[PDB]
Amino acid sequence: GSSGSSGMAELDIGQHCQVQHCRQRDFLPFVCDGCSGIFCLEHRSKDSHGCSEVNVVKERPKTDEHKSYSGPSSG
Ligand SMILES: [Zn+2]
Ligand SMILES: [Zn+2]
Repeated sequence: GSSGSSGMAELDIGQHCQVQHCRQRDFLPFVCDGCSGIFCLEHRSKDSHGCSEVNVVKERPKTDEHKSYSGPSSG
């Protein structure tokens, strides 16, 4: 007997500031641009938590890439 069924996915993941000493609550979610850690606004910055900065390998030579940019106007 095959009737079939379905549902929905409604659930808050809820994130917290990886930082310990912090112990904050009711803050805005901000993913650190270093260790990919969601920290509060006060700990959103790297220096704020002395980010290890291990994800982004030190200044290293990359491959030949392309880009695009230009100015709005001149006086
Ligand atoms: Zn925090
Ligand atoms: Zn970090």
